[PDB]
Amino acid sequence: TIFAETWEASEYQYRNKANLKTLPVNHLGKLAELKFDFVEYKAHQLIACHLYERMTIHCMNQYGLFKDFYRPECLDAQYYFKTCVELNAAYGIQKKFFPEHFVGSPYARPVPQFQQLGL
Amino acid sequence: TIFAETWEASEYQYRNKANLKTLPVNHLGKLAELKFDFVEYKAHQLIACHLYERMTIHCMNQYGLFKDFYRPECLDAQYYFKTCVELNAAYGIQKKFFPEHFVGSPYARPVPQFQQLGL
Amino acid sequence: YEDFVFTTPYFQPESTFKSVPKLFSDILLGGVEWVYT
Amino acid sequence: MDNYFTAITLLGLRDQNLPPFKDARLQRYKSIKKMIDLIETTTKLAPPMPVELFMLNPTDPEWDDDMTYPTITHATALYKSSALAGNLFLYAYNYNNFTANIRLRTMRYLFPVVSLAIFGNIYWDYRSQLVKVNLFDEYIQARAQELVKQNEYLLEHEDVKRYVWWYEDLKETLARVHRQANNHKACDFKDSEIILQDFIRRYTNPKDNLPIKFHPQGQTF
Amino acid sequence: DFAELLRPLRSLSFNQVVDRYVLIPPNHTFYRNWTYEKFLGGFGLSYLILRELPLRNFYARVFVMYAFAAKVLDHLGNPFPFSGHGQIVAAADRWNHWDVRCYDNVMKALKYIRIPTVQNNIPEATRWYGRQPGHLLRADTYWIPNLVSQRFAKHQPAHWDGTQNMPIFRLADPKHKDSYMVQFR
Amino acid sequence: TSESVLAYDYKLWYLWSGVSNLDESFDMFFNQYWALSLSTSVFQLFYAVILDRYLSVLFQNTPYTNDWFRMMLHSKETALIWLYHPELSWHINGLNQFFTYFYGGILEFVYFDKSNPDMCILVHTLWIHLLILFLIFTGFVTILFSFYG
Amino acid sequence: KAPGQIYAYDIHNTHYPYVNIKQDSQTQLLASFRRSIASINPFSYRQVPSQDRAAFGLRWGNAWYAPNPYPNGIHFDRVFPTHYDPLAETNRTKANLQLIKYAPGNYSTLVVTSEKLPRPCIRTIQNYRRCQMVNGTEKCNSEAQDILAICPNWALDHMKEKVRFYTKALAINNQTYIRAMQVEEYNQGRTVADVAPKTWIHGTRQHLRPDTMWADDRYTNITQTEINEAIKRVEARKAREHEKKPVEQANVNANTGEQPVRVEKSLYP
Amino acid sequence: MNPIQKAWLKILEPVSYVINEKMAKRTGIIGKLGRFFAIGPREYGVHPINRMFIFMNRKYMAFQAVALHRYSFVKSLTHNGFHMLRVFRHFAFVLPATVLAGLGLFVYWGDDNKCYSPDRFPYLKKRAGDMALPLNSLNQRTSAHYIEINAIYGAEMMKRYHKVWENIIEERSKATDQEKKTRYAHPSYQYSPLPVVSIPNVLNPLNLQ
Amino acid sequence: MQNTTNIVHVPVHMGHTHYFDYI
Amino acid sequence: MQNTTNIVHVPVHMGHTHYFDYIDSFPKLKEGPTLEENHITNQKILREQLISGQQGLEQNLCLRNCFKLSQKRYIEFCLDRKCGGADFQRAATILGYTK
Amino acid sequence: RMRYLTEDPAGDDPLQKTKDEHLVDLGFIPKVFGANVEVRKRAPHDKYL
Amino acid sequence: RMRYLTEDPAGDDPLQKTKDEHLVDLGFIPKVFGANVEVRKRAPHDKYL
Ligand SMILES: CCCCCCCCCCCCCCCCCC(=O)OC[C@H](COP(=O)([O-])OCC(O)COP(=O)([O-])OC[C@@H](COC(=O)CCCCCCCCCCCCCCCCC)OC(=O)CCCCCCCCCCCCCCCCC)OC(=O)CCCCCCCCCCCCCCCCC
Ligand SMILES: CCCCCCCCCCCCCCCCCC(=O)OC[C@H](COP(=O)([O-])OCC(O)COP(=O)([O-])OC[C@@H](COC(=O)CCCCCCCCCCCCCCCCC)OC(=O)CCCCCCCCCCCCCCCCC)OC(=O)CCCCCCCCCCCCCCCCC
Ligand SMILES: CCCCCCCCCCCCCCCCCC(=O)OC[C@H](COP(=O)([O-])OCC(O)COP(=O)([O-])OC[C@@H](COC(=O)CCCCCCCCCCCCCCCCC)OC(=O)CCCCCCCCCCCCCCCCC)OC(=O)CCCCCCCCCCCCCCCCC
Ligand SMILES: CCCCCCCCCCCCCCCCCC(=O)OC[C@H](COP(=O)([O-])OCC(O)COP(=O)([O-])OC[C@@H](COC(=O)CCCCCCCCCCCCCCCCC)OC(=O)CCCCCCCCCCCCCCCCC)OC(=O)CCCCCCCCCCCCCCCCC
Ligand SMILES: COC1=C(OC)C(=O)C(C/C=C(\C)CC/C=C(\C)CC/C=C(\C)CC/C=C(\C)CC/C=C(\C)CC/C=C(/C)CC/C=C(\C)CCC=C(C)C)=C(C)C1=O
Ligand SMILES: CCCCCCCC/C=C/CCCCCCCC(=O)OC[C@H](COP(=O)(O)OCCN)OC(=O)CCCCCCC/C=C/CCCCCCCC
Repeated sequence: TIFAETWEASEYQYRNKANLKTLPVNHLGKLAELKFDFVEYKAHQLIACHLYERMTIHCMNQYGLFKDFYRPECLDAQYYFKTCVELNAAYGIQKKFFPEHFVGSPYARPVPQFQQLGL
Repeated sequence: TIFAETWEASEYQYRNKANLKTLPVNHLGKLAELKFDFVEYKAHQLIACHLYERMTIHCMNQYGLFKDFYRPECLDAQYYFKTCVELNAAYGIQKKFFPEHFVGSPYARPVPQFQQLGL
Repeated sequence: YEDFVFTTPYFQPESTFKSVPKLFSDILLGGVEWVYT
Repeated sequence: MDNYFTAITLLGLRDQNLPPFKDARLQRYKSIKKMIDLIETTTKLAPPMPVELFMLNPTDPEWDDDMTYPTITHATALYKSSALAGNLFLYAYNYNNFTANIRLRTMRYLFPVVSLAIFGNIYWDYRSQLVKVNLFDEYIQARAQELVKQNEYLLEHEDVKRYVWWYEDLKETLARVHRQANNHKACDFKDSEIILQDFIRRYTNPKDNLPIKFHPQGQTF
Repeated sequence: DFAELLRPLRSLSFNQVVDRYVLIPPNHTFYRNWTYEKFLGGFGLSYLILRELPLRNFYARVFVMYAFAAKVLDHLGNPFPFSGHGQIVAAADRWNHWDVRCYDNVMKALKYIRIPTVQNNIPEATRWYGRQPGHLLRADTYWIPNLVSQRFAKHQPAHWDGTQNMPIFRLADPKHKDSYMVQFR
Repeated sequence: TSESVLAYDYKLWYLWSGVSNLDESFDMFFNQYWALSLSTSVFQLFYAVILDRYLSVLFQNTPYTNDWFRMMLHSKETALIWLYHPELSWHINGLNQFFTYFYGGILEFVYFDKSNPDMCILVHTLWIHLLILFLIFTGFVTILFSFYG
Repeated sequence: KAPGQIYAYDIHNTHYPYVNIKQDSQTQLLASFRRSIASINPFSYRQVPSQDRAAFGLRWGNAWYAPNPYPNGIHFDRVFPTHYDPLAETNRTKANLQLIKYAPGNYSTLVVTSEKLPRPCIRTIQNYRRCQMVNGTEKCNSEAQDILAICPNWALDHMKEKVRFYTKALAINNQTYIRAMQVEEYNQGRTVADVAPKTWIHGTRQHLRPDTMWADDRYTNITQTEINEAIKRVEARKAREHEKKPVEQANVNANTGEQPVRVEKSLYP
Repeated sequence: MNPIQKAWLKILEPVSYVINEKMAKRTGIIGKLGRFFAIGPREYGVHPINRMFIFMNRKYMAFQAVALHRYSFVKSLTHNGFHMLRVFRHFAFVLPATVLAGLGLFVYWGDDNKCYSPDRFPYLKKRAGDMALPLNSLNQRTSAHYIEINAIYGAEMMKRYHKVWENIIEERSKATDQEKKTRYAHPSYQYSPLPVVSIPNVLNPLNLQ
Repeated sequence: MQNTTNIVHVPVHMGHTHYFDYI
Repeated sequence: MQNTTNIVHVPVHMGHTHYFDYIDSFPKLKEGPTLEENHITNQKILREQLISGQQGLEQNLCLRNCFKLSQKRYIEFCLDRKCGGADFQRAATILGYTK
Repeated sequence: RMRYLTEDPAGDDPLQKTKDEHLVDLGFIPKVFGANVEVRKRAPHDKYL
Repeated sequence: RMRYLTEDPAGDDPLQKTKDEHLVDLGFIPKVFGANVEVRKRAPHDKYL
């Protein structure tokens, strides 16, 4: 689990595997696509996957779930939120049980002890 | 060291590296290119690198080392003999201290003990 | 040894006479791939 | 197939011929298996000698200069000389025009100034190259002698004597080795095993966990 | 005949042998490659005299030049330009590559044919040495900003600090702030 | 990189054949002690062990054991010293192990190329190059800057 | 300040030995003629190198000579499988683009080499050993950390693996020691005192007869009568030795769908 | 026809007699062969390279005459000779300087002729067999001092080892079998005499000094 | 390493025929 | 695995400029003294070393060369043979190799 | 049966597998086992081919 | 200094290194160590770059 608003982009990249995905920060530009009026505090936009969640609620309050919520600005927020929590759950588990897969871990490329050098 | 006349070619090919050279048997065809008469027993032609050695001797007896030994049939025998013992010396060392490099060795891809499978 | 220390575990000389029957394994330079067209 | 010359010698191929039948011919190959393990072990008991004897230590800070080899570019100097000669032919081939036509006076007047500057660059570079080459040749010879007089004493160390005595013992030992029979069995070198074992027992302790002990200046191959 | 090869060594002592054949006084001023220049340059000089043959028929000289080209192509190989290189077998002596013995990468390229492994990659040591950036001159007339800016630049003395790696120029790395305009392909 | 290129060039090959007594690639020690081992002698087996140790020395082409850096008993210059002091094979095999253990890397197996290529730096090759470009430039003039007709 | 000459110049005493490997009359006659005029011939090329002048290699007619590459079965097909056999032809046929590509290193051998560790990593190792032999191991922690920090990781892996290799070779050499120093059943209780005063020559053909009938004149005076009598005596001894025969064992490689054992092959098919 | 063709004639004078008089008219094939390799004035014997130079020499020279024949920048400064207002007088000596610089067109052709090539990267590739190298190859280099000084050092030290090696072999020859098998031997070794045999003491098997 | 590389554990005999390669 | 992949252990800052990718700066980079300042600073050290650091030098140089040998037994031989019977620990204290 | 017994060399990337240097720091010291040199690979019954 | 501290991932091929299963069968049981997580890579003095 991430206990902050920010995370080093390299700490979630693979060292011995091809990097085909990143774990980007929340896309704040999607918040300005909502045409209606809403109140959002800047203190909630950086934490992972939450901004997409609040946007989904705003869209489900202004519109409903039938024939009015089906507009591009609102469906992309629902998709980003559903996708952000799925990737973060997978990266979080991979961080818990496979920390040696990521850059920055000392077990990705273990440094030998001095007794292993024969000096 | 090889204690026989015949060796399995696969036993001298690498398992985890590209195979760019083989350890071929003696080229008996080069023995028919000597124009002069000579006596050779079939019991000495299979042992590694010895045929090229005897041929070099036959050519150094008929001819010498100056202006008459310098013909293609005699220089290729001397070059083959010198090259055969160098390659066989390296393969023999590699077989002694790096047996895991070759096909057929049980250490190239070790089979695990049943205690390591968790059953 | 000669003013030099080389740390190694206790050597087992019994491993010298380890019965290792040779097994057949042939390498085929030129074989099959995963997919074909 | 390592130890080629050793094996060919033990089989007797230097004086006789192998049996023409595979049964005995193959037994004769397997008969030297013991002797190869012995002669290989003897070759790994050589004592050490100072590495700084016929080889300067390449890790010494004196060699951090990473100096290059100064050369003379003969082919470059010859081409530019032939190209300059080509200009003199172009002037000669067109002498009447450059000399009598006033529209080409500037070339007639300044052609030799440009030619001298071209020659100067050619000869300057060749001359400078030649000087640097001589400074390099005379330094490596002078500095080589200073290092010799400095490390001559290493040949007085007793380890040089210990090294030569081991080499002679191996010579006398292998000279005594002999084929005792021609039954195509390991017993054909029955007495030679005792001779070589005495040699190995003379520079090792068989009743140890590792009779052959590792040291960085030892034998592995 | 094996004893005839050692004739000049029996009349000499070991110190005389070393001083004779081993300790040859260094002299790197000779034009060693003149042997190759004379031989191969003779083809061109020979063509000068051969192109003036008094053979009357034009197609008979076509045959002569076809034979002369065959003599050259045994060494040059490919008749088209910018296609390949000629092939000359030369003698092996202690002065082969004498002025490049100091460079390590030249030795590896000429001598070693490395065996690719399953993890198909260049050795990490070779990759690491390859990233230590080389030195690239600042002088550049190919980029028009430097063609203008370097006319007002002041060349100041670079006082030697005791090293052999003083980056008094730019570095041959694509990510260098003074070499990003250079295309590394 | 992008630099000057020639139209026609020659590549030399300093081949280490080992069969030519005309150059320094001739292994005088190997051929003498080999022929010496063919004749019946009391040291006949000793000379064989020597030759086998000499081949294990050629097999170790390390920075401290190679002809490129002109090391003793590995370069063409010091090939004759083997004839006088064949006992130094053990000193070499040990020396290379000392520097390899402390100041060297992993012992890797590679194929040692005996063919030693080298581009011959010639004068007449650039003359041929200029002539070819001179023909190319004249065609540019013959086709586009010819006003004689 | 005379140029230096190599040892090969004193064997031939000339720089112009017109050595051509092509054994055709036209070639060897022209070489003998060219070999005689090399002193006053402008079209003369050297084949013996010197300090002042390089040289050419061995000549093959108008072209150059190089030995046939040592047979190598490795090849790469382009259009169809050729089944290249390096032992089926004397000289290796040229490689056609649409037929075959041969393995690299026409003239190459197998050697073992090692990379040279970085200079700064070497200096940290020298300082550790120096502080070790002077101040002891327990007072070299700072010098040990400099190694782990300054030496790049690819070097620490090499250093780590060198120890495992030499540990492996150390065992492989001691196992040979054990097999070599093992006392066989035919040498139990025998010491240097039971050794004979013999040298290598005493096991050669002059002193020790080989196991062949025509090595010397031992059996040259034997008649058919003496043979028939000997055939009767050997058969007599076989009346007591043929009584025993090893029993037939089971075939470990009976199942064809099982990895067979690389058992020693029979002498004859 | 030129002098070099006439020189061939005096050398080939007897050869011409054999082909043109005897072979060129004998009969059959010997005639067709002799009339084909006849000797005489060259058909289409012109040399286009010579002509290419003559044409380009003349065309470039006519340009030199124009570029070099300019009114002086110095004389136009006084406003007293032929030039009062010349707003581009500072361009008068550009073409002359550009033509005089053309004399170095071939002297300085290519990179190797403008500098000391052994200090440049392309030289390393040519000596490596026209092979691609990493750009930092000029820096990864072992000292040339060590290579040459060590090459001399090893030999000067071997001449001194040869003398030490002889004194050791001599002192050992006068040693007893017991001394040469226990000195420098392992402490745990117990000496047991071996049967005496005849083994010569030969310094060099090859009859060398 | 060669792409068409396979390790087989049981014996096989290959045909020595031109233009074809098979067991 | 991307071929142009590199693992860096020090911070780098990449320029966000169109058509170009490069390292424009290094975080917390301090500009040290100029080449001329270091030149003047070094000359003061070399000048003192030339005037007051040349007596008794021949002995210290021999000690330094002896300690550049491979094995310890060869160092003691060098000290006793070349340096006039010096002691290993006493010479190491002069050279500054002792703790 | 031959293709069932036709394997490829080198297996998979060991770097994608659990490290022994990591298990130590996690609290489990792995035990080093030797290679099983006595097993012979064989094909199953035809029904499983 | 940055390129001195610029390494590549995965190092060299592990299958080309000495195996632990082979040392056990040779008579040497290897000991398992832990990762050295406390060392920080640093570049040497400028003269060595
Ligand atoms: C398949 C590809 C093959 C490629 C390889 C082969 C290439 C072949 C191309 C050959 C083209 C060049 C010709 C080379 C010579 C071959 C013989 C020849 O010329 O053709 C037959 C030629 C006949 O011409 P033709 O084409 O048959 O028809 C005639 C035309 O119809 C009408 O007659 P014309 O007189 O009006 O026409 C003149 C004719 C022929 O004119 C000539 O006579 C050619 C003269 C060439 C120069 C020779 C001297 C060069 C300097 C020598 C320095 C010696 C250094 C060593 C000193 C000793 C110490 C080591 O054409 C030319 O001039 C061609 C010149 C081409 C340009 C050469 C200069 C270009 C320089 C540009 C830079 C390039 C740098 C490389 C240059 C390398 C030079 C070494 O024979 C003669 O002309 C006989 C001349 C007899 C009297 C000559 C007396 C000596 C004169 C010496 C020069 C004196 C001037 C000052 C020199 C000062 C030097 C310091
Ligand atoms: C008073 C009147 C005179 C009375 C005396 C009459 C008697 C005179 C003869 C005796 C005196 C001769 C003086 C020189 C000593 C030569 C002795 C000798 O044995 O030489 C044999 C000489 C060399 O033997 P080689 O070792 O086999 O080398 C030739 C191989 O081809 C080489 O093969 P490679 O692959 O090993 O090498 C390739 C070669 C490149 O070789 C080739 O490309 C040629 C390949 C042949 C053409 C390809 C088609 C194959 C044809 C085969 C069938 C030919 C049959 C011919 C049979 C002729 C029998 C003799 O490139 C090089 O290796 C380096 C060559 C460049 C080095 C520098 C050359 C300097 C020459 C100095 C010239 C000085 C004279 C001025 C020249 C003229 C000025 C206008 O063979 C020749 O006969 C060469 C013929 C070349 C034609 C010469 C035409 C000019 C002659 C000038 C005569 C004097 C001035 C005349 C003025 C006119 C009014 C009088
Ligand atoms: C739709 C139909 C159309 C389709 C057509 C077909 C399509 C094309 C198919 C292509 C097939 C593949 C091509 C071959 C593959 C291999 C390519 C290759 O590797 O090239 C690398 C090679 C590397 O060069 P690069 O990478 O381009 O540049 C890097 C370096 O700059 C290069 O080295 P650098 O830096 O050392 O050079 C410095 C520079 C130094 O230059 C200077 O500093 C100043 C310039 C001085 C010029 C002086 C000229 C030399 C003679 C002067 C003597 C007279 C003096 C007059 C007064 C001078 C005033 C100062 O020197 C020069 O390069 C001089 C170049 C002179 C060229 C002439 C000037 C006019 C421009 C060319 C116009 C004609 C071509 C356009 C055709 C358009 C047709 C539609 O490329 C070449 O430069 C060579 C060009 C030729 C390659 C093709 C050869 C094909 C083989 C068969 C033809 C053989 C020629 C026979 C001609 C016979 C005529 C009858
Ligand atoms: C000791 C040895 C024994 C000696 C004793 C024997 C004595 C016998 C002597 C016999 C003959 C001697 C020949 C000379 C006497 C001539 C008397 C006469 O009546 O002739 C009239 C004669 C009649 O005209 P013509 O016959 O119809 O045609 C004459 C020419 O063919 C073409 O005529 P043109 O007028 O068309 O040529 C013009 C050309 C003439 O060529 C030159 O003279 C080169 C001029 C370069 C210097 C320009 C000075 C600019 C003012 C700068 C002020 C500060 C100066 C500080 C200098 C410090 C130096 C480090 O100058 C130009 O190109 C004008 C444009 C200038 C460039 C445009 C931009 C200028 C401003 C740039 C400012 C940059 C500043 C940036 C930063 C500033 C911050 C403060 O005109 C002449 O002047 C003849 C000159 C012949 C060439 C002489 C030089 C030969 C080259 C020798 C090698 C170089 C050594 C000298 C280098 C000097 C310093 C660079
Ligand atoms: C001075 O003012 C100027 C002019 O005058 C107005 C110009 O014309 C020009 C224009 C220049 C030109 C049109 C010439 C351009 C020439 C170019 C581009 C190069 C020409 C290249 C060739 C013709 C090919 C030559 C090939 C070779 C030399 C290679 C093979 C070697 C050959 C053929 C010669 C052998 C070499 C030797 C060293 C031996 C020399 C032999 C002799 C001297 C024998 C001579 C024999 C006789 C009988 C005279 C300029 C630039 C100029 O500045
Ligand atoms: C009238 C003279 C006109 C000459 C042309 C005018 C311009 C002159 C420019 C002069 C520039 C001088 C700069 C120095 C260039 C260096 C040349 C060079 O290095 O040559 C070296 C080298 C010396 O050999 P080494 O002993 O190994 O080297 C020792 C070094 N001390 O010289 C050579 O390469 C030999 C070849 C010289 C040039 C070619 C000779 C042939 C000339 C062809 C024309 C002659 C035709 C007649 C020949 C007669 C044949 C029977």
